[PDB]
Amino acid sequence: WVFKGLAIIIAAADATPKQKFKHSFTSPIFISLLKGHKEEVVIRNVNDLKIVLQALRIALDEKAGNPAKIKVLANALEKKLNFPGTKIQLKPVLNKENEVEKVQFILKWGGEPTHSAKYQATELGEQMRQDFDLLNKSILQNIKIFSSSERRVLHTAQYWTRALFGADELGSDEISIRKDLLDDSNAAKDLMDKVKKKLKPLLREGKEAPPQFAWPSKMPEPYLVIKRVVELMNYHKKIMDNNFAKKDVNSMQTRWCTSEDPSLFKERWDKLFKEFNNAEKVDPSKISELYDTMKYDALHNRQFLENIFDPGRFMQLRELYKLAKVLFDFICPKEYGISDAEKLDIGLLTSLPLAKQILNDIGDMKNRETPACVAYFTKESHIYTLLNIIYESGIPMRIARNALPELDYLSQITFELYESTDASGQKSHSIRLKMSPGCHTQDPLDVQLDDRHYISCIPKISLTKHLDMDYVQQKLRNKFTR
Ligand SMILES: O=P(O)(O)O[C@@H]1[C@@H](OP(=O)(O)O)[C@H](OP(=O)(O)OP(=O)(O)O)[C@@H](OP(=O)(O)O)[C@H](OP(=O)(O)OP(=O)(O)O)[C@@H]1OP(=O)(O)O
Ligand SMILES: NCCC[C@H](N)C(=O)O
Ligand SMILES: [Zn+2]
Repeated sequence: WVFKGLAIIIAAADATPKQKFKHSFTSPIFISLLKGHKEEVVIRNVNDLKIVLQALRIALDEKAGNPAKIKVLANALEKKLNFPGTKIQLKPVLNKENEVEKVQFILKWGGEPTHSAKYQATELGEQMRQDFDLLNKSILQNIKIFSSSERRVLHTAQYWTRALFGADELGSDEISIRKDLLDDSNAAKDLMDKVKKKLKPLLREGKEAPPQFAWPSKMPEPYLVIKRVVELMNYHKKIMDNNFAKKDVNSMQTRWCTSEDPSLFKERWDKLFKEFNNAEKVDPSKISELYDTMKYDALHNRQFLENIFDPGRFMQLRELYKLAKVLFDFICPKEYGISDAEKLDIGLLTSLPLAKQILNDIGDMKNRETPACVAYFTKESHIYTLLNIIYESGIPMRIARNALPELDYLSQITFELYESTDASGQKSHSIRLKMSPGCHTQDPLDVQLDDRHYISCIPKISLTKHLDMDYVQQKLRNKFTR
């Protein structure tokens, strides 16, 4: 076998925690924000956000909704609309006459690439440049690059491209944005809500029997884990307030940087403490937010994390990190489906266009005369969903899904093509699928980092051996029907 092509899907590099407030309103002033649209509307322009802020202040005075919940939205928008990455999503709910009866107001902020992202992307670009210059130098001449429109994703694509070609500047003709392929799609959101509601009793209610729900034996039931996290969160809230109120906070870390100062720290945790103070109220969506900030602070605000939660790897803190990782490893992946059928549909509804694109590119690479590579830089969601398509296709795998490592920043899915032009002109092809969990550490509270705050990438692990190409395409294309 000899290498012919590579189709590699790459997730975004290190980024700031993603946070969101979501509330639904039916009052006309909130419906008018859609401006007649009956599909999801995204607002990013800062001036449009200032207009919405004014609308929220009107809504508050008019009591066009829960005033307390409108206040938090308005105050959060006012503070964050001047920060890159802040956007508003308006999801209309249509009645039986295709009339908007309700709109979901989602305020999102964060998710920006950190200063560390460039190291992870550059590391990957240099390693792959090395790899290609040892397999076939001609591969560098046939690179095709796609990217999501999300800022953290394109940031990753740009530094990877610079490292791969060894270049400073870069033209817009080299990276092609494909929103249809690599951005999130609300196509599966109708079915992901069915899943989200099925998870709430598991985490809140004292006893709810799950069918086909992976969970480690050494851990108690999920609702107990939630109750202990709430206890740990309420515990750390009191420590943090006591330390802010009493001690000099500006001396709890010898060096502060952009996005790494105690005021932003308190803002993030104040939100999470509010959302993790009642086990019977915990939203499964907020487990990922809790774990994302915990990764961020242990990675970018390590010293302050120690000192502001010091009562006087702290044991109550290590316990909190360990329990949060369990919830993120066995609850968050199942927002993309609990049962195999759910993981399959949701996986298809989300990433079918990308999946077809990969197979077609793989199909083209067989027929080429020159070796090539196609890199897809994608939002986090497509990696989860695409792996589910791989397993639920019936393709023989080398490792089971439950055994797969936790997906982290810059995790990759790889489709390696090898051609068999031997046996006369008869040309056969084998495809081997590999993945990497990205830049991950299993001991975030114990690793010692320098000013780069940079986690190295984990080498790839093989999901399959060399499989007949025509076989691997049929098993995938058989599931595209439903
Ligand atoms: O208006 P919505 O229906 O679009 O959104 C509501 C819905 O959220 P979700 O569907 O998961 O997105 C409720 O979930 P759910 O399980 O009851 O599902 P259903 O209500 O049957 O649809 C949720 O109640 P819970 O999960 O805590 O029990 C409620 O939270 P909270 O603020 O405490 O308000 P109240 O519960 O005190 O009224 C939400 O109100 P918003 O603030 O407007 O978002
Ligand atoms: N129509 C459902 C898929 C469309 C996708 N949410 C998009 O706007 O790209
Ligand atoms: Zn940092």
